[PDB]
Amino acid sequence: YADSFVIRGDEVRQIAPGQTGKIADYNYKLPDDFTGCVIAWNSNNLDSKVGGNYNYLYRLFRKSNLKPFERDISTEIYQAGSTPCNGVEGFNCYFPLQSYGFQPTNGVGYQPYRVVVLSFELLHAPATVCGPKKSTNLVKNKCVNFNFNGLTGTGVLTESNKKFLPFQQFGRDIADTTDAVRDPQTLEILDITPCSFG
Amino acid sequence: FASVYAWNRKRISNCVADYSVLYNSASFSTFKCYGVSPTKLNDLCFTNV
Amino acid sequence: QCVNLTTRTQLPPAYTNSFTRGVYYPDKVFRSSVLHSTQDLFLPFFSNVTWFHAIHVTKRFDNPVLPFNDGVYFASTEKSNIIRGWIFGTTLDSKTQSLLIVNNATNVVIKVCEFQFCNDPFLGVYYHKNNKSWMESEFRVYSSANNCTFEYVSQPFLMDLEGKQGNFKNLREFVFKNIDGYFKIYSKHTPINLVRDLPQGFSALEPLVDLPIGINITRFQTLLALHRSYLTPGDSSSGWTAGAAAYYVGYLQPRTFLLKYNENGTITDAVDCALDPLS
Ligand SMILES: *[C@@H]1O[C@H](CO)[C@@H](O[C@@H]2O[C@H](CO)[C@@H](O)[C@H](O)[C@H]2NC(C)=O)[C@H](O)[C@H]1NC(C)=O
Ligand SMILES: CCCCC/C=C\C/C=C\CCCCCCCC(=O)O
Ligand SMILES: *[C@@H]1O[C@H](CO)[C@@H](O)[C@H](O)[C@H]1NC(C)=O
Ligand SMILES: *[C@@H]1O[C@H](CO)[C@@H](O)[C@H](O)[C@H]1NC(C)=O
Ligand SMILES: *[C@@H]1O[C@H](CO)[C@@H](O)[C@H](O)[C@H]1NC(C)=O
Ligand SMILES: *[C@@H]1O[C@H](CO)[C@@H](O)[C@H](O)[C@H]1NC(C)=O
Ligand SMILES: *[C@@H]1O[C@H](CO)[C@@H](O)[C@H](O)[C@H]1NC(C)=O
Ligand SMILES: *[C@@H]1O[C@H](CO)[C@@H](O)[C@H](O)[C@H]1NC(C)=O
Ligand SMILES: *[C@@H]1O[C@H](CO)[C@@H](O)[C@H](O)[C@H]1NC(C)=O
Repeated sequence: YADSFVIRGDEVRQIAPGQTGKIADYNYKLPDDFTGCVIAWNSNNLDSKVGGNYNYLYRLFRKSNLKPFERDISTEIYQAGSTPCNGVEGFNCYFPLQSYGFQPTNGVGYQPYRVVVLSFELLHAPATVCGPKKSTNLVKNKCVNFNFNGLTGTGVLTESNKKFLPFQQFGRDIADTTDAVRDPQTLEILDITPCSFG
Repeated sequence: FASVYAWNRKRISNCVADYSVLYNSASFSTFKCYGVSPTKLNDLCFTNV
Repeated sequence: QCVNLTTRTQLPPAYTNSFTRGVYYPDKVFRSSVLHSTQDLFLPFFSNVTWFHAIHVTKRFDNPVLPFNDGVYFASTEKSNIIRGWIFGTTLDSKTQSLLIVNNATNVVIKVCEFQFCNDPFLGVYYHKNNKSWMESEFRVYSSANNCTFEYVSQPFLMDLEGKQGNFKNLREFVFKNIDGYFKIYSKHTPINLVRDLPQGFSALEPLVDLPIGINITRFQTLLALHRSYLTPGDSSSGWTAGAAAYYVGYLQPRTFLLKYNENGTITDAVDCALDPLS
């Protein structure tokens, strides 16, 4: 998954696990068990006008911090005082969202940055992205180094009788080593046996 | 502010440290704590500040 | 199109025991001929689950708003396709985002936007004798849907909708979890032949889907189908017949289980490591 947004230049440090601040508290929270990358680049040449760019908003008030990967798009009046506001936005009752003012003559810390957060998992389930690596043929009954969907190893591959459910790709033994694998092109199950013995 | 060679030191005591009030009027380019986690600062209580 | 139904009788709640029900595959790894210890959100063994029905003749259309504490085990015994889906959310009143999973007579629809749900959301099937058919007629769930974020619609089909008269022939079990903005659904279908009181046995639920919805969920509600025909005069709020279905609700907690995989890779038994000292 790819999450995209635009923030201020000073707040790019807040896109990380275990951070505090208004972006990490009220707008976008990363899990502590995060796997993936965060990418950010300056976009002062596209998101700022000479009069100002008030298209990008952010939440400034909230009753509690967000949960990881949770999104709040509500626009109820935030009661900061000791009186019901009845949704009229008076004194001590604020509108929750405010606007970034992006002008091309801002300091670098106030210029807009575009942020993309890529999130994925590795080496447990069937995958469909892969990289630029190129495949080879299947050599069975010999000692080979293998790379199956990114999982590397060494051993002997043989035809198997195990039968995986459709949501399974790898098989593990009691010592938690991978001993079976589904070939990603022929969809056949193979057993992986070590090479040294005796 | 003071010059770095004659930096200033101020004592802080007897006040609630609700730093969320800095969200509207301040934007810091560097913020790093040592010995504590930023997500725990709201539950703690500080000595000799 | 949104009505407050009537002609409903009063009754206290009913409870039942869960005889080692509600176990699911906790990863996507294949294991064979082994005993594996796992900690996760499970439904404890011999738990007190709540029982809801809907038999008319007495009318009983149960669909209250129930909590969604940490996850939900949901089971449904039916013969004529009465439970159609659920709605999940916190306020369910268009001030916050909500998730809707529904089964029309033709598609499965998943939508995560801002709904204004009714006090009594339902669907409705109409029965003609002149024409030889039960047909899907009403869909009265929400009034508005403004700022949608996620949407999925399955390939078209057509269900049966025909009202049977035998015994409960289909058991469908679901586990709903909500973590890191992912709504995970595990599911299992089983053929049964039963009259009441959710049965005993062991079957492990397999992973169905992970939806990236990213909303807060604290309550949920079930969507039932109505029956209207030439024998239901009423106007539109008293002229309805319920049907026959039952569903049971229980809540998950973090437990340690010991699962048993046979040689074919299927989970066939489990031990709840905190039920007794024996376990
Ligand atoms: C992946 O591509 C290979 C070819 O690059 C496909 O292999 C073909 O499989 C069919 C079986 O239905 C054989 O009749 C062909 O001779 C195969 N081609 C070659 C070049 O060996 C394979 O089917 C593709 N993967 C999928 C899922 O279709
Ligand atoms: C006199 C000053 C108050 C002294 C309070 C003492 C301890 C409180 C602990 C931490 C305060 C951190 C303030 C900076 C908040 C920046 C938030 C952010 O954008 O990341
Ligand atoms: C979920 O909604 C409830 C509404 O009762 C709210 O109190 C709670 O704070 C929300 N979740 C979070 C993490 O704030
Ligand atoms: C349904 O009943 C509720 C009160 O429980 C009421 O607020 C609402 O306006 C009623 N709506 C209709 C259509 O009767
Ligand atoms: C379930 O809990 C209720 C709570 O009062 C209790 O009355 C009922 O006896 C319990 N059921 C079982 C089977 O323990
Ligand atoms: C069922 O509801 C979905 C929700 O929009 C709709 O797209 C679909 O067309 C409906 N079913 C039929 C048969 O029209
Ligand atoms: C059956 O007849 C009913 C009217 O009684 C009509 O509404 C419906 O569309 C008809 N369906 C078919 C398949 O003829
Ligand atoms: C949701 O709807 C309201 C009112 O129609 C609108 O102000 C708001 O911008 C909408 N949400 C988004 C994300 O556009
Ligand atoms: C799986 O094992 C069962 C007994 O537990 C057996 O009846 C069945 O034939 C096996 N499946 C096969 C044939 O792979």
